[PDB]
Amino acid sequence: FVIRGDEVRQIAPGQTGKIADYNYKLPDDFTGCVIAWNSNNLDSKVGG
Amino acid sequence: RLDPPEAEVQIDRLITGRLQSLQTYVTQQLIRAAEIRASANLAATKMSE
Repeated sequence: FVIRGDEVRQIAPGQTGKIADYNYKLPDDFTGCVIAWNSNNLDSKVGG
Repeated sequence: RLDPPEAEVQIDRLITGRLQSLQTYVTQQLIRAAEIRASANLAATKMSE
C-alpha cells in the first residue's frame, strides 16, 4: 500500500496512531521485515 | 495507565518479584517442615520409650 511519508514509523509493531489503530494494525509479536520508500515522483500528481 | 508493550514490561517485573517471594516462602516452609519433622520423630520416640 501507500501511506503518508511521516506516518511510516507509525507502522511499527505495537504502535499507536490513526493508521495503526484504524486501517492496518500489526501484532505485538510481529516477525518479519518492513520496507518503505518515497514514491513522490511516481504517485504524487502535479494536479494532486 | 500504560499500553500493551510497557504494561507487559512492568507486569513482567512484578511477576518476577512475586515469583521470587513465593519461592523464598516455600523454601523457608520446607526447612521449617524439616525441623518440625525432626521434632515430631523425637516426640514419637519419647512416647514409645
